[PDB]
Amino acid sequence: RTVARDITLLECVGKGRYGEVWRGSWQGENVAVKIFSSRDEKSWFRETELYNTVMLRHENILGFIASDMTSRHSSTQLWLITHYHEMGSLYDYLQLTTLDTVSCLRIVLSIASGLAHLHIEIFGGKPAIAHRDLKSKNILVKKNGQCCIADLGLAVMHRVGTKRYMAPEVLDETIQVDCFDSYKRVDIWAFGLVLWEVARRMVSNGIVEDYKPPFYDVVPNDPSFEDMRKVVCVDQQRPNIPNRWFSDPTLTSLAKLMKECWYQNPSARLTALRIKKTLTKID
Ligand SMILES: COc1cc(-c2cncc(-c3ccc(C4CCN(C)CC4)cc3)c2C)cc(OC)c1OC
Ligand SMILES: COc1cc(-c2cncc(-c3ccc(C4CCN(C)CC4)cc3)c2C)cc(OC)c1OC
Ligand SMILES: COc1cc(-c2cncc(-c3ccc(C4CCN(C)CC4)cc3)c2C)cc(OC)c1OC
Repeated sequence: RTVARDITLLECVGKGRYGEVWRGSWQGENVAVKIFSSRDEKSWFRETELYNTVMLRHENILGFIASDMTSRHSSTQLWLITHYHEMGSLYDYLQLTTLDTVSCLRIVLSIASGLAHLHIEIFGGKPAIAHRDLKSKNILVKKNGQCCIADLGLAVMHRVGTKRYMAPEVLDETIQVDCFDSYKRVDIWAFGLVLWEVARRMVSNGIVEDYKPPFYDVVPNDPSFEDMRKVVCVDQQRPNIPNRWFSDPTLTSLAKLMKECWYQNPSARLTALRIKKTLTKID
């Protein structure tokens, strides 16, 4: 048997503190290759350990292809190979485009579907999984208008999360770290912020909000842990719901849903399954 392992790295589509993502080519087909910095080796090990435990396969989860470790003269090279989504991240997409009602709902219900799949334990199956870094940059847009969730480098099975998206109990260090349900409730908080980011870009009555990240109006770029703690925990601020949403039945329902992801009390927040059911009854 010939085992063709050569991947041609064609163009860099992402670079950050902790590595690069490349569009690559295997056997005439696009793949995405994440090349890890030595600084973020544990994200490669955690995602690899998870996929070695359960081969996740879901339309709303970025599709796994391979984990590769290659010996170099003085270092180890770590690659994660996945499906390639040419339309890029939701974060990217929402700057380039406004949404109609159908596309808005298809995006958010697809994200909820992916997240409920991660969260649910299946017997016979998969362990329950919490993501721990859900945000619009870790969601990819597919050609069919659904999204998929990426980056299980911080996932837990039953590095810290992006500070802008941290739930109040992470910022005030009251999270029950010995309780798996705590980590689901942190993802639900983050989901509510993503829902807000998407809903802003849905047109109603000729009106749309510009793309902004959550808390854009109350914290700096690269907010500190303390910046976020004072907004979210001490002052208990939440993202603004513009008046124009209350003229639109879809955005009225989505505002109620995002409120039920943002309760200070983590156990009051909706579950991913309840969010899907609610979204299927909207419109
Ligand atoms: C090692 O490394 C890489 C390998 C590959 C790759 C290339 N051709 C063929 C294969 C293949 C798959 C499966 C079998 C099975 C057949 C059924 N039998 C009962 C057991 C064995 C054999 C061969 C693979 C896995 C691609 C890669 O990159 C995309 C690799 O690098 C990450
Ligand atoms: C890693 O990823 C890719 C891999 C391959 C690929 C290459 N050679 C062989 C295979 C294979 C053949 C046969 C079995 C057997 C296993 C048990 N039983 C006997 C029935 C089925 C398994 C595996 C595959 C899956 C192709 C891909 O794309 C077309 C891959 O995606 C990039
Ligand atoms: C978040 O996390 C991961 C994401 C990916 C991933 C998968 N498909 C497509 C992409 C992508 C492509 C293209 C753009 C832009 C830039 C170029 N311009 C043309 C506009 C579009 C953005 C993004 C990525 C970044 C893979 C990963 O691992 C292999 C990730 O990590 C787990």
